[PDB]
Amino acid sequence: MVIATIQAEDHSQQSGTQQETTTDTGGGKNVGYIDAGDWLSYAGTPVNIPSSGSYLIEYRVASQNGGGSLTFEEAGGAPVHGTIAIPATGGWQTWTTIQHTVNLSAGSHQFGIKANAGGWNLNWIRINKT
Ligand SMILES: [Ca+2]
Ligand SMILES: [Ca+2]
Repeated sequence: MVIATIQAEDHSQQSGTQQETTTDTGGGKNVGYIDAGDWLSYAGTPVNIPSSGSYLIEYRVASQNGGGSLTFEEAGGAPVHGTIAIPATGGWQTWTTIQHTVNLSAGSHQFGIKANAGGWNLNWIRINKT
């Protein structure tokens, strides 16, 4: 089942981005103005991983032109858990959920996201058991 849902805007620190209203299901806000080098820290909300192993990480994303990518990691940069390409979705508020698997150690994690290439918006992230 679901370990955590983290709204992207609920970061404890960030660099290079700005919040904006989203018209995705549920409304609220998304993170926008994402470019290479920009990042989001969720260190203020540690997430508990119950056992070491494979977890599915989902990202709710929108992208006009595609070309984006991110790195999912611990806040601060290391260890890195995984990377994912962000596809074109049709528009800045046309939303889809993408996913990948990563290995995570058991215990408390402070997650972060680094943008390797921009061109996308982020509504929320979800961590799931496999
Ligand atoms: Ca930016
Ligand atoms: Ca959101």
